[PDB]
Amino acid sequence: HLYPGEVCPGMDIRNNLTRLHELENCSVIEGHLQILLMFKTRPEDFRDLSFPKLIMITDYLLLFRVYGLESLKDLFPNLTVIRGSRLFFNYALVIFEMVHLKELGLYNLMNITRGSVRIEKNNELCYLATIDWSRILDSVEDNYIVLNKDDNEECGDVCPCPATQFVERCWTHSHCQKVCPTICKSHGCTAEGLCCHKECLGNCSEPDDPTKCVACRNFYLDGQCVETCPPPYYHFQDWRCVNFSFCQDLHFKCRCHQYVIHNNKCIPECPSGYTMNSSNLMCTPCLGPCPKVCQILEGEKTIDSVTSAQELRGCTVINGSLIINIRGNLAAELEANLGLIEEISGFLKIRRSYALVSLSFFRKLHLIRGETLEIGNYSFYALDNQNLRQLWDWSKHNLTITQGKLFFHYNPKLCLSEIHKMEEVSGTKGRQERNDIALKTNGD
Amino acid sequence: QASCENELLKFSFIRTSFDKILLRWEPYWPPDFRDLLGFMLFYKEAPYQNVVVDIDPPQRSHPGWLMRGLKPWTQYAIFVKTLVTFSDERRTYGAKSDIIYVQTDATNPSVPLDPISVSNSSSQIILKWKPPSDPNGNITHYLVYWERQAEDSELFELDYCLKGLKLPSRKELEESSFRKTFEDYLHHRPFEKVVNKESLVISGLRHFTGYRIELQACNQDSPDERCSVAAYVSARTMPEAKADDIVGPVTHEIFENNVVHLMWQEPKEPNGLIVLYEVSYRRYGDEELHLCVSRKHFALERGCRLRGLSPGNYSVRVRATSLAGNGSWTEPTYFYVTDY
Amino acid sequence: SLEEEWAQIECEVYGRGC
Repeated sequence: HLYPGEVCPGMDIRNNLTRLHELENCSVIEGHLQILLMFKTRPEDFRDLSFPKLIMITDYLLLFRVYGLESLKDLFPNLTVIRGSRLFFNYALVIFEMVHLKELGLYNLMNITRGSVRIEKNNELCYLATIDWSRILDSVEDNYIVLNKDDNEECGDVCPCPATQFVERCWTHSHCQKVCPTICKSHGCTAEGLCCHKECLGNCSEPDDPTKCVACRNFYLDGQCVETCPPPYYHFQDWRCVNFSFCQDLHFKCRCHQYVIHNNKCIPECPSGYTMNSSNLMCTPCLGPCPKVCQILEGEKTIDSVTSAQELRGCTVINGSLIINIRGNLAAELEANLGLIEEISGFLKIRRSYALVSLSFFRKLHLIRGETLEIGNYSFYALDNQNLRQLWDWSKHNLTITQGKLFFHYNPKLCLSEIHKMEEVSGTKGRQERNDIALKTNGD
Repeated sequence: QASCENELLKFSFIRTSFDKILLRWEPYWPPDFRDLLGFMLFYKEAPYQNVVVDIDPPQRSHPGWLMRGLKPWTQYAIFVKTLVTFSDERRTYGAKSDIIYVQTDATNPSVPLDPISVSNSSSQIILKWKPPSDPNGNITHYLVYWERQAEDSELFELDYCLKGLKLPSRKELEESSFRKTFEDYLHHRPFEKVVNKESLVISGLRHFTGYRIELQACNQDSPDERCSVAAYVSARTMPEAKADDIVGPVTHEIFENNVVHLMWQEPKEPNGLIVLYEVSYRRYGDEELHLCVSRKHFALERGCRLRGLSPGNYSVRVRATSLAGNGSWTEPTYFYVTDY
Repeated sequence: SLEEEWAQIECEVYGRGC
C-alpha cells in the first residue's frame, strides 16, 4: 500500500487534454507537472476529469492560462505533499494568469516541503485570504500573492471548522482547511486528533503505524515509511529506495542522466573528484584530472563566443566535432574553457574566426580520431582565418591525426613552414592530394 | 586573397513565410568544376533600403537555401557570393549577386499590455492600454468585448446581522527572468472596434455592477481576421448616491394584541443588492433601539414584527444597507399603540 | 509548406538523407 498506483515522470501539457489522461493510473509524479496554454477548452470538458490517485508531486505544480477550469477540487482532490526537489525560480506552486479559476480547491494539501507559492493575476480567484499558509509552508515570507480578485475586495468567502485577528480557515465553500494539534508538529493527525507515526506526513489512515501513512517523510520502501533505506537498497530521487538492479538498468537505458552509485545514493552523475567505475557503477576517486567524456548532438558543435564554449568547461575527451567560428579576455578565458581537451573523435574546423591569433588554447590536445569527416574526408579544416599566425608550438607540443586529410585556405598570416611541420608531426604527409593545402593564398 | 568576383548570379525563386525564407539562384560552374568550394549567403536585418551561411556545392539543378530564425514583418538584405579556389592558372574569380530585399510575412500579434480600467462616472468605464510590444505587423484595430457579471449567488441567501457581518466594501533578475519565460511561453457579447486609439469610454452601463472586459489587438480586418490572444481586466462602475433611498412612508398596522406589522417599499433598483434593513425607533425620552432585518426575514414577514412594548408614541426610521454603503434614513413616522 | 519544399529540394540537389 501507501502508493497503490505507478510512478509517472514529470510532464508538460499544452493545447490539448489527450496527454492529461496519462496520469490515470499512477499515484506519485516523479517530476514536475505543468498545465499551460489551453485556449479552446470549456468547463464542459473538465466536469468528468478527475485524478483521485495523485498523492504527491516531487518538484512543483505550474498552471498558466487554462480556459474553462473553475476549480482544482475536481482535478487533484488527494494531492497531499509537494516536495519541491527542484523548484521553478524558487517557487513550488505557481498559478499565473489562470483565468476562469474561482477557488483553489486543493483541500487535501498539507505540506510544501521546500519552496514558495506564486499565485497571481487571476481576476476571478477567491478563497485566498482564508488559507493559513503558515501551516503549510515553513517560511511564508517568500510568498507572492498579488493582483488577483482577492486583493480588490469582491469575494464572499463563506465556509462552515477551526480558525486561527482570528479568522476562519477554509479551502473552498464546502471544504475547510485541516489543522492538526500543535503536538502533531508535521506528522499529521487523523480525524479524531491522534498523532500519526514519526514517519508519516500530512495524513494517515491509522494513527501510530508506519505502513498506514499517506506520504512518507523520509523514504518509501515496500509500502513502509523508513528513516534510511537498509542495505542492499540505495536512496533515489531523495524520496524512495531502489535496489542495485534498478539503478543499473536506468544507467544502461541511456545506451540522459546515466546514474551512478556513491555513498549509498543512485545519483545522476559522480561529483567532482570522482569517476564512474565500469564494473560496479561506483564513483571512485581519481588521480590527477578526472576524465570527463562529453557528448554533443549530431556530432557537431559551433563555438561562436565564450558563452557557447562555457558548456565545454572541464571536458577532456569529445565524442564529436568542434567548429570554431569566433569573430570577437579572449584567447585566455578560451584556454580556461577548452584548455583541457585531450582527444576529439570527429574533426576540428576553424572557419572565419577573425579574433584568433593562435590555437594555443587547445593546450592539452594530442589526438584527433577523425572517425566522422567533413565532405571530402577532412579532419582538420581551416578556412579564411584573417589573423591565424601559429597553430601549435611544435618544439614543445605534439599531435596525431588518425584519419582524414588537412585543408588550409585563405590563411594570409600562416607560413607554409607551419603547415608542413604540422604535416610532418601528424603523420598525414602521404594523405594530402593536389588542391588540398592551398599554395599561394597562405603566408602573405 | 580578396573578393574580386566579376560575373553575376541571379535569384530565380523566393518564397517567404512568417519566420522562414527559401531562396534559389541560377547554377554556377567555373571552367574547372573542382574549383568551387561552395557558396556563401549573407543576410542582415535592413529596415531601410540604403544598404554569413556556408552552403555546400550542389552535385554534378538550381541550388537553394532556407533561413529559419527570422523575425516576422521585417526586411532582410540578402546576397549570395561564390567561393572559388586560387588555381595555378589565371584565377576564375567567380560570381556574386546583387543585394536583394525580402520581407517576411506577418503572424498573430502579441497581447496588448497594461490595461487599466477606471470608472469615473456611474455608467462609464474609461479603458486605457499600450500597444503590444510585438506587433508582428501593422496593427489595424483593437477589439474590446465587455460582459456583465452577475452578483454572487451565495450573497443572495445569507443572514448578515448575525455574527460575521463583515461585508466587503465593494534579486530583480529572478523576477525578470520569470516574467520573460512566461511571456516567451506565448510563442454575441457587446464589443467595439477601436481604430487608431489606445483608449475607449464605455457608455450605457448599469450602475454599480461588475464588468469583465476582454481586449485584443488585430492587424487584419476584412480578409479572414486573424489576431492575438486576449488580455482580461475587471471593472466596477461607481454607484448612484440616491439609488439606495427607500421611497414611500413606512406603513404601519397594529393588531388587537399590541402586534405591529411594518411595511416599506423595497428599493426596486439598488446598488447590486440589499443586504439588510435597519429599523431604529425611540419614543419620547427613551434610548434608541435598533433592529436588523435580513433578506429572508423581510421576505417571510413581508416587513417586520414588533410586540411587547411599553405604552407611548414611537417614531420609526428605516434605512437600507447595500453593497455600496448605507442608504438614506427615511423620514420618521409616528405611531401610537393601543394601551387598553 | 516551406519545410517540405526545402526537404524535397535537399533530396533533389544536395541528396542529404532522402
